[PDB]
Amino acid sequence: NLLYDSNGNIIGFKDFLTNKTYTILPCYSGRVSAAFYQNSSSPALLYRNLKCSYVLNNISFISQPFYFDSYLGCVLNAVNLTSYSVSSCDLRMGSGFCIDYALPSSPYRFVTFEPFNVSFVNDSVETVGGLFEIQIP
Amino acid sequence: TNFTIAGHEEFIQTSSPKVTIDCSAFVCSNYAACHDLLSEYGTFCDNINSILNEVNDLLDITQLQVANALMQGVTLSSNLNTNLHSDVDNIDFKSLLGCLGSQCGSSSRSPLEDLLFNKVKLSDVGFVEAYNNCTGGSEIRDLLCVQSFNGIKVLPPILSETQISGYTTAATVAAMFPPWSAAAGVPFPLNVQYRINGLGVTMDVLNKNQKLIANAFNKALLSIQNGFTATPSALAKIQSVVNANAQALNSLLQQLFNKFGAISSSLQEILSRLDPPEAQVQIDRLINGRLTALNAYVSQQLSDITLIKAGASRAIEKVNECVKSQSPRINFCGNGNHILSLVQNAPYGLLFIHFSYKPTSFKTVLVSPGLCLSGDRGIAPKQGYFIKQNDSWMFTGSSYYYPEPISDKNVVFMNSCSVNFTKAPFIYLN
Amino acid sequence: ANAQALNSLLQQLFNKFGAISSSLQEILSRLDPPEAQVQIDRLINGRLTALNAYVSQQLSDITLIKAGASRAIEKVNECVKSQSPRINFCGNGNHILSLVQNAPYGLLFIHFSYKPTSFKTVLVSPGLCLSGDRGIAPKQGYFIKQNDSWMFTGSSYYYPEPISDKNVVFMNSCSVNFTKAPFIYLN
Ligand SMILES: *[C@@H]1O[C@H](CO)[C@@H](O)[C@H](O)[C@H]1NC(C)=O
Ligand SMILES: *[C@@H]1O[C@H](CO)[C@@H](O)[C@H](O)[C@H]1NC(C)=O
Ligand SMILES: *[C@@H]1O[C@H](CO)[C@@H](O)[C@H](O)[C@H]1NC(C)=O
Repeated sequence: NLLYDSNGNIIGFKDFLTNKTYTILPCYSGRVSAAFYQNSSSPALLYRNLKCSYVLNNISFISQPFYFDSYLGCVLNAVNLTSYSVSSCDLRMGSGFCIDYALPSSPYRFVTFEPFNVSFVNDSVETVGGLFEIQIP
Repeated sequence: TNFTIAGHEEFIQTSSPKVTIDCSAFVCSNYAACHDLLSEYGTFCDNINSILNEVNDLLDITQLQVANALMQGVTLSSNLNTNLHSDVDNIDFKSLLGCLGSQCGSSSRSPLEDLLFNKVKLSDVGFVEAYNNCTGGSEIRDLLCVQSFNGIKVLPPILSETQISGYTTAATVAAMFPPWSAAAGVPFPLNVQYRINGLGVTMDVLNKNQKLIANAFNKALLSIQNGFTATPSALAKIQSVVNANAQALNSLLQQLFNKFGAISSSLQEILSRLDPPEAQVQIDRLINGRLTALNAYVSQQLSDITLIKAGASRAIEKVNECVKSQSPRINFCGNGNHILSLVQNAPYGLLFIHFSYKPTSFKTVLVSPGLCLSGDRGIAPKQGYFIKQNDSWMFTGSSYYYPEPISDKNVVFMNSCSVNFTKAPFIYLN
Repeated sequence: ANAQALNSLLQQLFNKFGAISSSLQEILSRLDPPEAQVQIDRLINGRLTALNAYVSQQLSDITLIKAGASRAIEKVNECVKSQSPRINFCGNGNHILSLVQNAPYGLLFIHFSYKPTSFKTVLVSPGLCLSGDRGIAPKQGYFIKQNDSWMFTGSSYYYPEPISDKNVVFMNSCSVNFTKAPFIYLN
């Protein structure tokens, strides 16, 4: 009437009063990443690999008006500004993302992280009548 | 007498999964009586987290240095699209280029990088997918979710593989089109001809075999792409690294089932069978065992990250002195007859594509190391040999048999000739 | 980093490690040796474990420092006291020379590089096909056509000059993509 694992854990059982079979799985457990600025009053929250609905319905019991789904997870107390890019950051969250702080909506900005770029020229690519266009100093 | 072009692949490990361990959750997950004694130490978990953060910072600095070395001094054109690319001098580069302007947006890799990443499951996005598929009932007994529920989770790097792929595509394009930033302003076919002639091959057979070089390059690229379908020595390294990381994580997780001299390995039975005064000893023994295991793990991680730092330094050096420029060092980038090298994006590292000079047929020819001309003066060849054809001394290359008249561009002048030089007063400065 | 390591090593001495206190004075003035033996043994074990962790971290740090110092020695030998033909090693491609200065716990390098300020767009050719099935190619430069005449210029500075022997190479044949110009009688 009991299902055991190779390590001696309970992963299933059979009830005696109804002859039904179930499966026991452990409940969720995780951490939270807090991005805090120097002179800020409240840091930004990130629940990695979690949807905002799941956090608000099972985990978060505090009223948080700012929330949106991102690639890393649910971000709290921040705005969605992935269309803007920067060259340097002090709070790198991962996967080419960053959190920027704007001096005084939420004062935190969730933007991308592009530390390197390539220089562009207005010259042509194909042969201009059999000759190439090269800029010489 | 005849030659071809061979292609080789090489992988060098650069990155590593950023493993973060929650010491408090690993030791005293959901037991207050355990925390009341774990706080009596505190500094063990503090130092463990500090060492993990230092390792993560080292990995981030390494990735930033690699990105800087890949994107150092690159100049492209604004009017450069994917459609007007991937072909130069009858050499196709479709499987090695992506899109970086007026073209594709979100993550999109080259076909070669796609085939590379499709063979590896635990990639930079595989961990994220396996971690976000824990809630919902997708998997029943997934090991990664179990490790995450015990305080062991892997974090993604600060730079995604899409940016690395874009940097690699830019570095590859910088050697195909003007102003040829990766070739010091030299066109691709001219650079290939110079690299082949630097080995001792005459320029005539190179100018008369312009299509053969392109055909050999295409055949080598196709052979590499077909061989990547199987499991070569380059693809096995990533799998070995992933398996080693998984084995280390499993060995660390299995430490929660040891008794360490206690009555049981689980805190539930200890707290439901004995009183706290009778359970503090068992809790302390379990805490000591787990702390010793974590210390051994962080020491192993320090050793591994040192080795990875060394490997990444080697990889950065090879990228700087084999891909972005032609270094005058033999047996460094390839094997003797090195011509060109290309870089590609690989899981937890980079992929190198080396092209070499491979002869097919040979010929036994009697050569001479020097001739004593008239007037008691010495003449020695420059990267070549002196051959006699029809009772007349000629010159030929070291890597290719092609008789040509002797001139001032292939010999050196000496005011005295060696005694071991063959006497040839009939030949003069033609 | 060194200061934080020393601070952590010093603060490790204030942990009880499960004993009644973190100081030996109170333990020796309150309990008897038969009861203080276990406490002293636990404190000794904790301190020895801390020292082992510290010396392991020091071994890793000195390994990294030896690697960095070997890199610095190679850089001094191949960039300061000599000019190496290696590109992208001592600088960013346009490296000229390097100088070394004494620095706290290391060395300071001063690198001078070539930096252009102005640019202009010109039309160049990878090669020319002379008369008589002859081909030429520029050496560290390009071919420009000024006033209906082909000339030579550098790759890092625009300065037209007549084509000579030391500026181009001679070939027994010319490619199909080379521009034909039989009026160049500069043999
Ligand atoms: C469960 O199965 C046992 C064994 O067949 C039987 O005796 C019992 O009546 C069953 N219980 C129910 C609620 O059907
Ligand atoms: C390109 O990168 C450099 C160095 O990080 C930075 O200073 C510059 O602002 C970047 N350019 C753009 C347009 O972001
Ligand atoms: C060449 O040198 C060897 C030894 O140096 C000597 O034995 C031999 O006689 C020399 N040959 C001539 C032709 O001088």
